[PDB]
Amino acid sequence: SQDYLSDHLWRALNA
Repeated sequence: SQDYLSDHLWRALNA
């Protein structure tokens, strides 16, 4: 889930 976390987080901050 770390990959996911890194994923959705990046986008959640950018968008």
